[PDB]
Amino acid sequence: MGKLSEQLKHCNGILKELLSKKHAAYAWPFYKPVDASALGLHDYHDIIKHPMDLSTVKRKMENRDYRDAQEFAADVRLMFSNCYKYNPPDHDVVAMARKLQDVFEFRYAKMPD
Ligand SMILES: CNC(=O)c1cc(C(=O)N[C@H]2[C@@H]3COC[C@@H]32)cc2c1O[C@H](CF)[C@H]2c1ccccc1
Repeated sequence: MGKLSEQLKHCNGILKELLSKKHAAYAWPFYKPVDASALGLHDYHDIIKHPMDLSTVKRKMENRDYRDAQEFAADVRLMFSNCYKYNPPDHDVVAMARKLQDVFEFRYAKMPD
């Protein structure tokens, strides 16, 4: 029950919230890796070097891959950054990213010290 454990429990709580029915209307594009081929996005992997999605964050959390809150937050923000890099700012998925990042940032800010 040390500080790192406690901070990663807060991260795990946020992760569960981002995956919850409450946010499903705007979270769903981030549930699984972007299927570039299926979506016809044949330039996706040329523009996005480091893909990230919530299923990958969940696997890394379950595998105890994250050693601290900062490492977890870096993956969640990489996921949003990839969305803002690849997509025109007027696309629905960017509006959805902004809304889910608002949920993330406000709760991440309530990290226990
Ligand atoms: C992280 N997800 C994505 O970046 C993403 C990109 C595109 C896309 O087609 N992006 C291309 C825009 C126009 O050309 C470059 C960018 C489409 C969708 C995406 O997530 C959903 C699939 F999970 C799918 C979606 C469908 C309808 C509404 C919202 C989201």
